[PDB]
Amino acid sequence: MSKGIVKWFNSDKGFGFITPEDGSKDLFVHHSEIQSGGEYATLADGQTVEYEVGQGQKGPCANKVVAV
Repeated sequence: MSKGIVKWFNSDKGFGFITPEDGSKDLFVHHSEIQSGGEYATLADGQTVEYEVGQGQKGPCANKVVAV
């Protein structure tokens, strides 16, 4: 449901940081955590994606990354 804009995505590192649309603090996003039928999905700096915020011990994370 929720969706924001990726501050920067680096597949080489295997992770990136996203900037919440609502203005919330950046959330950790991993390449392997993406959820899409296609295997050619790519991400970069400013890439718009859809994600769910789920609290964690270190803090909330973003899962089910869908390219849009």
